[PDB]
Amino acid sequence: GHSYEKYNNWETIEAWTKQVTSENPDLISRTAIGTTFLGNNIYLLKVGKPGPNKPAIFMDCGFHAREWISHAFCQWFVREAVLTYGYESHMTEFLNKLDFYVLPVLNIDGYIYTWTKNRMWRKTRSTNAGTTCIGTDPNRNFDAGWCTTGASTDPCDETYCGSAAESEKETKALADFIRNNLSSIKAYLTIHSYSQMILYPYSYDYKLPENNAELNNLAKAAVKELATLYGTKYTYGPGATTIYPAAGGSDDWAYDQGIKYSFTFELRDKGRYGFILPESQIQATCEETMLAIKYVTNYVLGHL
Ligand SMILES: N=C(N)Nc1cccc([C@H](OP(=O)(O)[C@@H](NC(=O)OCc2ccccc2)C2CCCCC2)C(=O)O)c1
Ligand SMILES: [Zn+2]
Repeated sequence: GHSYEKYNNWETIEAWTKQVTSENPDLISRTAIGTTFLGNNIYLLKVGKPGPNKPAIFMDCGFHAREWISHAFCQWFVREAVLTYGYESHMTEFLNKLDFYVLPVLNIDGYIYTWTKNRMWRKTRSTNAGTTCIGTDPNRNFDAGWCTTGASTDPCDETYCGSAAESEKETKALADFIRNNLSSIKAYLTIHSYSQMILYPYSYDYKLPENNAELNNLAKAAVKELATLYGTKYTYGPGATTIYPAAGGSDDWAYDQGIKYSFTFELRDKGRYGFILPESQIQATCEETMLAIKYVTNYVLGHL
C-alpha cells in the first residue's frame, strides 16, 4: 500500500505510477524511456493539461539509491500538481502553460538493493569486468568533462565513472530522452540528499555559467521562499566549490545541452539523520521544497 508520508519500495512505487496515471488521465500520461541493467522499466510521468507545442520542465529523483527522501519528493510533487490543479492559482497556470516531466526513480536497481540488502548503497547494480565490485555512479556517467575530476576509474569506488560516458543503460535512457526533447525542455532539476542546498553549474571545472548572476539570484530567492514555512536554512552556489569538484554530472550536462536553468537540489537534513531521514520529516521537507520548485517554475514561465 502506497503512502506519501512514508517511504515506498519499488513495487509500491511502480504500482503507484500506474495508479496515479489512471486516475488523472486528464493531467498525467506515463511512458517508459528505457530499462535498467536488471530489466526494470524506467517510468516517466508527463504532468500537465495537454496542448500544442508546450514547453516543459524536467525533474528526476532517485539518481542515488540510498537518498530516499528524493524518491519521496517526486511522488509528493505529482500529487500536489493533480490535487491542487484548478484550486491553487499558480499550479493551475503552470499545468496549462507547461508540462512537468517527472522521473520518479532513475536508479531503480540500486533502490531495490537498499531495500533488500544494503540501505547505504549509492551506485547502479551493473557488473564490471575483472572484478566483483558492482556498480557505476550515475552522476559521474554523463558526457560532461567525463571522468576528469571528482570521479574514480576504480569500479570499487563510490564515484566510479563507468567504462565510458553513458555506459549505464539508465543514464543513456535519460540523456536520450533529453536530447530528443531539447526544443521543449526549459529547465532541468535533479533531486538528491542531503545538505539543504541548491547548486548550479559547474562541477566538472571551476568556471561559472554564462548566466551566472541570473542563476545566483534565482537560487537566492528560491531558498528564501523555502525558509518561509519552518525556517529551514538552505545555502546555494556553483557545485565545484559549494560541494566538491565532480565531473560527469547530469546538471552540468543538461546545462551544456543548452538548458539555461539547471539545478541540483540537496534536501534535508544537515547530517543529523543524513540519508536516513525519518519518515516523520517527509511531509515538512516536501512541503518546503515545493515552494522552491514552484518559485523556480514561475520564473521559467517568464522565458517561454
Ligand atoms: N555535477 C555535480 N557533481 N553536481 C552535484 C552537485 C551537488 C551534489 C552532487 C551529488 O552529491 P550527493 O550524491 O547528493 C551526496 N554525496 C555523496 O554521497 O558523496 C559520496 C562520496 C563517497 C566517496 C567519495 C566521494 C563522494 C551529498 C553531497 C553533500 C554532502 C552530503 C552527501 C553527487 O555527488 O553526485 C552533485
Ligand atoms: Zn546524490
